[PDB]
Amino acid sequence: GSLVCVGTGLQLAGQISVLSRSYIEHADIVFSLLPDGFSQRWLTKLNPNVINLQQFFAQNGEVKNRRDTYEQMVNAILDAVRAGKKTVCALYGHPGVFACVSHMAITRAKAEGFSAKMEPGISAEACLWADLGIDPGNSGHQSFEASQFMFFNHVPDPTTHLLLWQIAIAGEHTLTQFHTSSDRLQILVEQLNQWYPLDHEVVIYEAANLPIQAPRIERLPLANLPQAHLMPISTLLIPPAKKLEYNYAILAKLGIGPEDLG
Amino acid sequence: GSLVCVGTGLQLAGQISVLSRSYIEHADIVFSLLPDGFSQRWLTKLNPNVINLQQFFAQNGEVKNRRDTYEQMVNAILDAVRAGKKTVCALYGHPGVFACVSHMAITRAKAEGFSAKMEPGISAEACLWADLGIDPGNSGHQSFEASQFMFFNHVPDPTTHLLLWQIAIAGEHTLTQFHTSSDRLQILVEQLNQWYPLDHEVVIYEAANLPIQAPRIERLPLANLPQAHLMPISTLLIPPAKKLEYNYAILAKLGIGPEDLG
Amino acid sequence: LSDFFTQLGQDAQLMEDYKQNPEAVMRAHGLTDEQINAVMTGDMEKLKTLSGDSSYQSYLVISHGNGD
Amino acid sequence: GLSDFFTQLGQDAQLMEDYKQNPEAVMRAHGLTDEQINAVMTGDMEKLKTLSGDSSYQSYLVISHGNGD
Repeated sequence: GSLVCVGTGLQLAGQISVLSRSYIEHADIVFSLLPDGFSQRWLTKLNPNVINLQQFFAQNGEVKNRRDTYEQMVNAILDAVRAGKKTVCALYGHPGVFACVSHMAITRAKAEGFSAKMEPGISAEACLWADLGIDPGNSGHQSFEASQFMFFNHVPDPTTHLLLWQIAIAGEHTLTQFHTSSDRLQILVEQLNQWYPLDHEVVIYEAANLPIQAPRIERLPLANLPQAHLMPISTLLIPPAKKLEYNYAILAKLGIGPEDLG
Repeated sequence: GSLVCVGTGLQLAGQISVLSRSYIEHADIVFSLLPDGFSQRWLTKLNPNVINLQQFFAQNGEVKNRRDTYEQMVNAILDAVRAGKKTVCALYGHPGVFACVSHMAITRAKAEGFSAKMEPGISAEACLWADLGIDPGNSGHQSFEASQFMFFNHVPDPTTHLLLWQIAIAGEHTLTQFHTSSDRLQILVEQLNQWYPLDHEVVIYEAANLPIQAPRIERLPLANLPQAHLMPISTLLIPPAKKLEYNYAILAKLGIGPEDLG
Repeated sequence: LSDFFTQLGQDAQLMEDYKQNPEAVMRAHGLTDEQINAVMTGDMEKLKTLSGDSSYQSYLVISHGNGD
Repeated sequence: GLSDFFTQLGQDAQLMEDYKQNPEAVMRAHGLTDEQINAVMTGDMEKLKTLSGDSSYQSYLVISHGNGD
């Protein structure tokens, strides 16, 4: 048995890598986590032997910690590998970007003596740079999970493009609800106000999943975030609050100044 | 005329999107910037109408500001679009990630009334998460261009995975040399020592371009960076210097403590 | 509907035909007036209705911010 | 023959999984010389480019700078 984890990207059918599609084609069995029924149908036509990982999230209002959902997904993947199957895990986006299940399954598979690897894919952030026409190198980039930004000590550089992922569950500490509350988002706004003014323009971004669909690019003042319509897939982009300033200390050690910059 | 900018990913032939390959296939003309002659041959077999953008870098020891190279690349692309050609720009990686030519060409094309868009691709950072088994969500992620970190005021969060891109030209202020010096990298080490101890293990990462090739994953103490062999494609990964610590301030506003986290 | 979206996502020729004339391309691939209306108003929920997925359930959060 | 093999191997998951099982057997079966196989097993990318006749071709892959506006 063996494991390869691939990404399908965000867009239906066309955003998967040529090699990653060939892995899906030739797999004994595929474990899928895909955005919609169009994507599910496309996959099933590629390879009919598919187990849908969606079944492991809480059903019908059940209280279930997402840590247990993820453990159950990893165990299901590993059961196929342990049985001797040439196993592919086909996740949306990039299988290792804000996605624990593939990293955990590859760690466990290697520890049990099986061949396991991860093929990179096109993530929501890769779609954002393209859709917004932003280079993360322009003034640099920072990414945090929104709840981790609230629960632990993180300090953003306000010259950079800042991304808070999973903004829809920001401050949902139980890992048992699918969305947060407007009061939790108001506390996030107050926290961000240490670096960003309340009238600072921010962007709610959602990558499109269908070729006929435009991405969501909603611009609003930070103050208005707790009243905004958010979906599990939403990411909050916080553009720079300040322009780049000259690092005189280091320029002097280099024996140059601003006027010497090419 | 029209412009679509695509990425080819880092690996030969297999890391391009299904859709992005189809755009190259059906283009009137392709402007290429690819890692090697194997990639160039693969492209030429896909579409024989190729102009190689490599020609616009300084040749034979010429002194040329890279800003001029990039202008000349953008102008070449736009001349095909202005002539009426259905134009594709095929860059390695992601065409908009630490890559100015495609964003500039798309801005200019839109301003002159032509249809222009960018298709996301698999970048070197996407390859790194897969190769190192690191999720940027785990403790967060920050990316800066190494020289921009030295020349302007950037403050890293030392709980995150920190990436310094283009580390091989760190401090090369003229934009006319292809690599920096040992003394420039020693100044970067002293600068980073504000947040990272001198014995802090860092990683020199290079994504593989050929399917028979292993990525470069070189672990060394930060102090040893200025003696390291670096190539233009090298990225410096600086893993966390500190574990995540509880944000008691925000937990108190949420009315919870660490013991309440799911 | 599904066959059309799958072809359109993968085929740059059809994508560039579609972007020139969305309604003409959709009509030629058999999409109903209601389906085309759903596309032109960006109503992804009604498109899923019209493709009949017996509400296919799709939560795509695969990480958390609680550490450990 | 080098370039044809690498292009197939990079795109085809079946050949990739055959290759990873037995690199030398797969490379011999696709006609690679003893020197080419040696270059692959030692990770000498420069010699492979020599042997394909390509590296001579100039590849600088920096498409951005850190000097601002």
